[PDB]
Formats: sequence, structure tokens, C-alpha cells
Amino acid sequence: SMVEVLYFAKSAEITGVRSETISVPQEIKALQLWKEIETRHPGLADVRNQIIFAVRQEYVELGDQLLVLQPGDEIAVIPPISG
Amino acid sequence: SMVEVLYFAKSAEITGVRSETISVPQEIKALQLWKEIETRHPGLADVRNQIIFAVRQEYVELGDQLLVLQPGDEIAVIPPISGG
Amino acid sequence: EEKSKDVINFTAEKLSVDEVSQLVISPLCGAISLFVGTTRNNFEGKKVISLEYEAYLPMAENEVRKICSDIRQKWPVKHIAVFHRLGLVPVSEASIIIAVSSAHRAASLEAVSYAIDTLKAKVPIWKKEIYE
Amino acid sequence: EKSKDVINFTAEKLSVDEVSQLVISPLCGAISLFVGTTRNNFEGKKVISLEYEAYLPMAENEVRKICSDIRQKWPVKHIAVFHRLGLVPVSEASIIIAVSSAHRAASLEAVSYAIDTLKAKVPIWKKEIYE
Repeated sequence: SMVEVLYFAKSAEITGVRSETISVPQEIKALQLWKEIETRHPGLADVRNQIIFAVRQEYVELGDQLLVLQPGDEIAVIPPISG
Repeated sequence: SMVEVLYFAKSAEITGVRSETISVPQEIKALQLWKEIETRHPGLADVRNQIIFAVRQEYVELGDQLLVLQPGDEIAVIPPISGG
Repeated sequence: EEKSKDVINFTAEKLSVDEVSQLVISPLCGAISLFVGTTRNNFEGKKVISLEYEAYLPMAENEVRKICSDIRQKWPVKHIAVFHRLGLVPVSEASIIIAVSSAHRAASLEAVSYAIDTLKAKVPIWKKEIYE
Repeated sequence: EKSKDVINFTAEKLSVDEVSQLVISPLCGAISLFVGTTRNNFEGKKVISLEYEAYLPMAENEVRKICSDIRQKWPVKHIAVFHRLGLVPVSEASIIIAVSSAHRAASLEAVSYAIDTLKAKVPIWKKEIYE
């Protein structure tokens, strides 16, 4: 599945892009999804403790929760909220 | 002294007047003062249990409190309040 | 150096939330809480067209000044505005608007809450429901 | 008569009067409002503005959750949540929340819950812009 990754706040300063596309298997482990992201941007390693995800606009912890991702789905990288 | 009694809300409906002047000794206890007022409009007997005074704009409970009233002081008859 | 303000007004005029909220804005302040009391169209089963309010002025003024002062003894607020309308307040129009500004939000919410409670408990004001 | 959940994100100047107006109900005697505004100082430095970025339409949806949970806890009627996006200058409003109810305790408690929960659960970020 070709998925959209969105970098909010700190995460975008580090990556240098607000978003990118990645190809991942439909069935993937939340932390696996993480490793794929770090690989494109090893720097994110430094912010790892401070990030959470959002899949199809619902939150999810960076665990071994099993995800099912369809093409075009959004994955938000959400550092700590200050609204 | 001659003091001004102010009647608010229900108490004005009963007495039938917003204010009047009456004469009171210099020293009078608050219950004694209420008794004078009650005497003067006996309808007020009905609410004797749900009223407070303000004397010179400060609350006073109807009991042994000793009042030293000066000419022109205001005695307001305060039914249970309902602001906002 | 911006002076702290306690703005207190009893009035027959219609109250403006925008007016009152502007009286408490402060570049040193991040939070404004407001409370707005409005006439409901019913009471204990009967339909209501208007409330009528009266007050013992200037005592109600003084009593609100005491509320201002007590609020500042506990909470780090900047400005407090208390606007109460007198006489006829028809349905859906405001009888009271209280606003407080402070640097952070708990102070402004808690002080507004203490203000309206204390006003209803202590300030010599009275309402008469006018029915259909 | 129909209970309203009015949620809006906008880059326009927010209006307290317009938002209070949206929560008025003949059935309500109470309206509580919270308004957040840009302070002119942060950690001792002087501040000219605040920049707000959000993740929509997730933010709007996290705000719906907060509404729903509010209506389960407290007999409220209308709820308005307006957040400004972009640059919010000193003394201008970044958020306005308004809640109406029959009596005051519900509106005060709902508003307080809204702002706390919004600051914790809703995907929004701010950068301070200095002098």
C-alpha cells in the first residue's frame, strides 16, 4: 500500500518535509511502521520517545498493535500537542 | 435618630412602600428594631424568618446585635436574594 | 505598567458580551473566562416572557467590590468586569456578564465561577418572573 | 430547539459576540465562555505573535468526541468551539469555547472540561514569534 506520512511540528523540522509517500505491506506492526519511517529519516531516532501516530485520523500507540493500511491512507506523526 | 427603612422585593409588596422614615433610639438591638418594623406593617410577620438587615450597607442578622444608629442611616429589609 | 481594573456596572442598558470582553483584554493575559446569565422562557412549568431585576444600590456595588477584592486575594487575575442589568430583561437577553482575565486559565475559570456564586449568595439583587 | 455542536477552524479574527450568539437558547439561562489570547511574553522574552498549525479534519473530529463526552456528563444544550489558525497577534483570540445550559453549573464545568481536554487530546501546535 502506498501510504501518506505526515510530519507535524518537531518531526517536520527534522525530516525537512511536511509529508512523504511510502510503500508498506497492508498488514504491518505499528513499531514496524516506525522502523520504516526512521529508515527514511534516521534523525527521527532522536525524537522517538516523544512521537505518537494517527491512522485514518484515529490515534494509535507505537506498539505491536496490528494495522491494516489501504492505499492512500494517512499516517500522522504527532509530537506533543500544544493547542 | 430618624432613620430610613428600605423595603426590597416582596417586603415592598407587603408593606406597600419602597421606603419610609421612622425614629429609633440610639442604641437598639436588631431584634428590637425588627419588632418596631413588624409592629408597623404586621404583614411582615409572615416573613420574619427569611429576612436580613443591611445597616449602613452591611448585613446584620436579627438578634442580640447592638445597633448604634445615626441620623439618616439606612436600614434595608432584605428578603432572600436572587441576583444573576 | 498596566493598572489592574475592577469594572463594575449596574445599568438598564442591554449588555454586550463584546463590550465587556474588551474591558478585560490584556497583552499580559492569555485567558478570559466569561459567564453570561440569560432569561429563560420558563420556570417551574409556567412559560416566562421576561424577568424583572432590582437592586439595593450602591450596596450591590460595594458587595461586588468585595467579591473583586477577595478574588484578588486568592487568584492571579488581571482585570474583572461585572455588568448587571436592571429592570426588564426579556427572554434570551443577558441579565449579567462577568469576565476575568489572567495569565493562565485556571485562575480565570475559577474566579468567574466564584464571582457568579458569590454574587447569587451575597449581592442585594432580586428577580421577579413575569409569566404569560 | 435542535442542540448544536458548532466547530470551526479558520484563519479569520475570532469574534466573542458572534460565538456567544451561536449558543443562545431560550431554554438556557447560562452561557460560559473561554477565550484564549496571545500573551506578549514567554519565558521572559517579548512575543509579537503566535503561530498555530492543526491536523484537520482530525482536530475537528477530536473536538466532536469532546462534545459528545460533554453531553454524556452534563445537561448542556449548545457547544461552540472555534480555533484560529495561522498568526495570532498579541491580544487577539486563538480560541473561543462557548457552552449553554439551563443552569450555570453545567456550562461552567463543560467549558472547563473542553479547554482541558482540547489542550490534551486535539492535534494542534503553536510556535511563539519573538521581538
